[PDB]
Amino acid sequence: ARAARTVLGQVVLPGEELLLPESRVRVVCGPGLRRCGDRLLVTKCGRLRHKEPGSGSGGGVYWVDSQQKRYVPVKGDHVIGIVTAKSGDIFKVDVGGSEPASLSYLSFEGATKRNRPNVQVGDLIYGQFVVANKDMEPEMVCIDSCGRANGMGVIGQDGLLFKVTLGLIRKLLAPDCEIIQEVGKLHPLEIVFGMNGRIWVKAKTIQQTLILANILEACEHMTSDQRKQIFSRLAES
Amino acid sequence: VRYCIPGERLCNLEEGSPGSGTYTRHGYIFSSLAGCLMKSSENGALPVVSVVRETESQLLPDVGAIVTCKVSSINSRFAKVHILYVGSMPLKNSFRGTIRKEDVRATEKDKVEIYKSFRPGDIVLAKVISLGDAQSNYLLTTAENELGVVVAHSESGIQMVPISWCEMQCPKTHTKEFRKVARV
Amino acid sequence: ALAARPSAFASTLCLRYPRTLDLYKTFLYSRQVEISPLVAITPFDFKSASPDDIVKANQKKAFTRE
Amino acid sequence: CSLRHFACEQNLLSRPDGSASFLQGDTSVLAGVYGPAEVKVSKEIFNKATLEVILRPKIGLPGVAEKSRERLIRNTCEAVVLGTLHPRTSITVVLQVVSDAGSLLACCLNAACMALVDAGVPMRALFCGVACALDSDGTLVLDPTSKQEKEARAVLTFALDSVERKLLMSSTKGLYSDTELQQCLAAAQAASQHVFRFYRESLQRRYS
Amino acid sequence: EGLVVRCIQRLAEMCRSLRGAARLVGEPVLGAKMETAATLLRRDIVFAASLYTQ
Repeated sequence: ARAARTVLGQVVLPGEELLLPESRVRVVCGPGLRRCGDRLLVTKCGRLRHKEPGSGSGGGVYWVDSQQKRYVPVKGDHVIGIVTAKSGDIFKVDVGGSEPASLSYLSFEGATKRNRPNVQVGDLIYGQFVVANKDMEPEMVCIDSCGRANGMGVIGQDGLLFKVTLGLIRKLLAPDCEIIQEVGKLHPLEIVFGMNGRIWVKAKTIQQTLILANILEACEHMTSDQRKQIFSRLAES
Repeated sequence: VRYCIPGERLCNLEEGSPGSGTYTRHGYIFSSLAGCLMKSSENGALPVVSVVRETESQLLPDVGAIVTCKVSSINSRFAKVHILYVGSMPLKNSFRGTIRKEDVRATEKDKVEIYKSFRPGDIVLAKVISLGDAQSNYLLTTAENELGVVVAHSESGIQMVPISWCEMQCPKTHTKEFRKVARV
Repeated sequence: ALAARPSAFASTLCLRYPRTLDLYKTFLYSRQVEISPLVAITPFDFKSASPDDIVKANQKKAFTRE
Repeated sequence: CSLRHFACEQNLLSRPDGSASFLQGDTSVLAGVYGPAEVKVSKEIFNKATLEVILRPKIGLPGVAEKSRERLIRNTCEAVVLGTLHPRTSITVVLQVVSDAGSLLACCLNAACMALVDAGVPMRALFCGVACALDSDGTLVLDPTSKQEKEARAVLTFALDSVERKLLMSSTKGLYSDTELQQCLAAAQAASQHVFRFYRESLQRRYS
Repeated sequence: EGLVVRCIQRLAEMCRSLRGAARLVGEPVLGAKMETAATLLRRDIVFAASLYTQ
């Protein structure tokens, strides 16, 4: 039975236990951890990580990060989904979880009983969740907190939508990530990430969109330096 | 006392009237069950004769009846339940039901968000109003002060308690949640 | 039309299965195995508003609509 | 007694959520798992998930035997998966027999465990598969082969926890006494300590 | 520009009524260009109407 703050950046296994610092603290266990008594239990493989910003306060959450494909909705995430039906006065959308989400006709910007928005069956929408507890179908609104849609709504007219694992999405959405700057140095691009494991890309040439689509799924692996620069030069052509 | 078989001569139409679980033909009263011979004298003579087993293993619901239920899942516009008790007595099997978003409160009003009214896993007291369609079969209602969730359950497996007409609070962690509390 | 007496198979098919010291020792239960509530008011005695009743009596008495 | 050559590969197929092929010597079993997804309304349960296990042989069609050995695998995975965190959903386990050389059930349990681990399913503790086969005299042999299985007078298979090495599943063939049942259980408890090391080394290599 | 919007909302009604005629005849060549006109005419200034709409 090891102790926390000692096994950071170490691969753990399900069933193992670890000791948080001594004086019970109110630090909340994350996705792959569950708190039992005055110990923590591991239920998912991965690597222990602890994040406290800048200060000697709380300031701190314990969460392991693993590689998987199946997505579970989390409240407050920007999730790209595809419309499936138009029943009633809502918009059922498939996000990739166990149950479909639910929009409303007035959730869009400046929508009323008369000037309803044009949403077909089989279209992809950029929007964030507001209720994602395990008690009801998740529900998402699609403009803003204040009410001005900041790029949300129905997106995608001349691009390609592909699917990647959650690890690459987590890796790209980092403040110390140089993947996008170098990849966009070769081919100018514009991306709209989704925390459900989906990415929308739009290059200039269809050939370039194919190449970016294939070469982005492999950037979670193939570690930088000795490999990435030579790899970029080979694909320059 | 004497028991019955589902047919025999009991009384004339002048010597009493048919009651519950009986039928008449050709001026005689005929039994239709195997229960007990009960003659409710009431007041005014001519007792309303009837036969009742008094050991109900199963009983079909009616247009108006009080039932104890158990929520299975909840939706933004309905909430599927499982009929568990017909008023008081235990039920050998389980039927199905549906509470539309018009039967929650006694006003049939707007608003009335279903999400915070009938959270799944609770036990509620409700009344039927109809025999329903093939999609929703019994169409229960809670539009009364005496109907609603009666015995709730905590997030972590602790008996819950009523705190108000709309709010209930956990005894351990003092957490506030929303229900539809019925009068005890 | 005489009814008859049973036989073995029937009289065994119709069986009703309905402290006295201690036996089967190893299979007892002892050998094999703070809460400060600060509870709120215990019920809520409905002594108060009960809105449905409010809105109904409210509008019926009011009966003004102006 | 000595466990034979072990090998394993992960993330073979692109369509399922997690795949894991586990071959121990000559016999091999392939497995894949689809994550928590929608479930038919007539089979769903509240406050819990639903586990589905189907086994496919290589020659013929499944019969009574394959479902009798499907119940054991489903009731073994049911005791280590935290279903309460995912209600009104479905978890399915599919097993395919590629080659058979002896001790197939243990390799199936290890394939299922590695597929569940790869798929990212909340688990309470890992489980293993160890098979014992004592000969006509009493000489214990671990992880036997169908050549020895044919001659042996009794074959036993155990599933062991990864926390205190308890007993989860037990299917036995042949007749024996309790003394060698105890000694083969102890041998299984001694054998699982290497399989769990193989598990840890494989996952440590995966995240290199 | 006070009668333009009323002329617009008068035009859109007859274009909304020609679809039922094209469907009655069975000639969707015109019943398609009427649907395109109907979706091409709906702006947002037209629906402004009054202050306390919603």
